[PDB]
Amino acid sequence: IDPFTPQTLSRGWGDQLIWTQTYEEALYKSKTSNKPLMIIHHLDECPHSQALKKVFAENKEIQKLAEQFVLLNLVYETTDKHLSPDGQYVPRIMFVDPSLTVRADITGRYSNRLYAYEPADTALLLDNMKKALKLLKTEL
Amino acid sequence: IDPFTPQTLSRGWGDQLIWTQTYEEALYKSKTSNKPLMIIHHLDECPHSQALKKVFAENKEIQKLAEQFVLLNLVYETTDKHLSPDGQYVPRIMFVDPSLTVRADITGRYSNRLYAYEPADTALLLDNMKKALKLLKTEL
Repeated sequence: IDPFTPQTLSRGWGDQLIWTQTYEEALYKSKTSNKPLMIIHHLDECPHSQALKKVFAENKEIQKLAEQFVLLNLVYETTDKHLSPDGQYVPRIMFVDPSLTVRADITGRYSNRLYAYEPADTALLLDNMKKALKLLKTEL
Repeated sequence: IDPFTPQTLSRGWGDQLIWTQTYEEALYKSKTSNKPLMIIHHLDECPHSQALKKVFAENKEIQKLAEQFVLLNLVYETTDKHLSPDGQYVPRIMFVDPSLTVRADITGRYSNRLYAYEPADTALLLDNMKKALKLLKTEL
């Protein structure tokens, strides 16, 4: 019944983390865990990214989630217009329901905020992620 | 034809590495690259492993391969007597062909040395690994 050894054997799944590449791979690594998949599709050609990357270093919350989840880096035409409708821009913090389904339509409280990726919007960014990895239904 | 940017973008695959678990997963991650699979099955209950673990820290060669390949940690009955015949002991540095086949029968020059895992046998250990990740045939 009850567990044992109050100390996580493996210490930390993403104890180190890695530079993942290609969507599928990202999907599989998560698939093996049968858990929600988080993948921040980003690039650097657009100073825009450099914006989030700023507070990103201080927003320990972001990391905590970026390190314990999946990561993707794609700066070349590949995301077929079938994988994401308006997801044509850069800031594309996408998520995938347990079934490995890219539920990009996953919003939060103020769906009107997660549109203007402000240098300090980490609030919604974090809530969303924190919300994406949180189920709400199972039997109902 | 020729490549580009003399600086590997990813700057490293297992740049950070991770504490993998369960055979399958090991095969999974390896298969994603369709390359030879290296998995050092070990435990710590037996002071034996502690031996290799000694020079292991200095034998940069071992690491170099342990970091750029697969890793497995199993200290509980699981390796069915079908996965490895005499592989019942501890020092079980197993390998898997690109087809994800656990070719445990992979020996080296002195097949009589890799039997007595000496505190300094790293010589064969390294040669073997270095040899396991090296093909010899394709068309013939």
